[PDB]
Amino acid sequence: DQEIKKLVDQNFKPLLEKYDVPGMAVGVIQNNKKYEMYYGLQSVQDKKAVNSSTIFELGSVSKLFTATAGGYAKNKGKISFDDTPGKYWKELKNTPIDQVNLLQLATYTSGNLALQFPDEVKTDQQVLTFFKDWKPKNSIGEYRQYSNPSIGLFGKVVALSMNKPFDQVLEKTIFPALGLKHSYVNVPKTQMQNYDFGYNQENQPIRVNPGPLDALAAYGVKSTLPDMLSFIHANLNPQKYPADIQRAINETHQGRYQVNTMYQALGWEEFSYPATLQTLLDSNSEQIVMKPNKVTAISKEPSVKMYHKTGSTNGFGTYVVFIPKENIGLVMLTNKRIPNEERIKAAYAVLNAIK
Repeated sequence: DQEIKKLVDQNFKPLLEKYDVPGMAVGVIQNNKKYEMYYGLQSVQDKKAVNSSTIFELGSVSKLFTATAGGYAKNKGKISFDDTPGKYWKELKNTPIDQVNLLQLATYTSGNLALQFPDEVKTDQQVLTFFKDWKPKNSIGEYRQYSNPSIGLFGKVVALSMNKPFDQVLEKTIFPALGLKHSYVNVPKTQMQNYDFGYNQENQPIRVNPGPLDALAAYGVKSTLPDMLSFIHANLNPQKYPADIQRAINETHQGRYQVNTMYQALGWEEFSYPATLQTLLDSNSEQIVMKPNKVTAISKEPSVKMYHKTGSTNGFGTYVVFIPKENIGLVMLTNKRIPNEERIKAAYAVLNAIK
């Protein structure tokens, strides 16, 4: 009786006091039934409660939507994952980065792209110059190094293949196909009352830096708890959706290579299910997140899988996880970052008790 509420109150609610988080939204979906729990405030100053309309910055969870957009384009034949960027972004033809293919960009294996652009790369024109000046380092395809530039280039190519800027790819094609009505790249004026600053580690209000427009594909999406639960629902139960978006979602579930106990899918990290808590924590280790790691081609993909993704901005935290075989998933959104390990542990405690 009210198992989900009790588990969320036991495992997530104490994190607000522990880390002085102003507001948190936790959603659990089980057997196509969505449970939403909210704690605290969207705005400390205004005393406005965090609610089902509150818009949160997703940080790197934005990459799940870029991945879905790439899967959408690929299954309509608009791109091949074996293509290179210069086929679509013609000012990259005859450059060294035109030896990297789109799957390698989407899965962080170009061999010379770090977590962030250099600090001086602030505009899209500087982004293009950066890619023109790029030269290889490690063997292409061999090393995973988690990278915002890498995804940003993949998203730009996807947008070019769809004859629309990236913000419109998501806002006009992908979000509508998923039935998401309050997810945004650019939050409109009519929604600004629902989109407040997040809070930094000193509880000072802070908003994500726009960065060059190409970085929106890496970390620029904002969404609500009900929309994120709908997105999990689409990942668990795609048959309710348009065929082209079913194929896009399916594309993001296929493992592309292995690193230790993790499989890298498009956007999602993938694990054999059941996964130990330690396996899930290891996916967030400094070694995996910050360093190049040699990849291994998949022999046999696990027959039963689960998927997760963390994301943060300076003022927000996100965690999403789903388990097809159990028909369950969970989303956590906060307007202050908390350690990724706390998100993963709390979600593990909830989902493992509702099996």
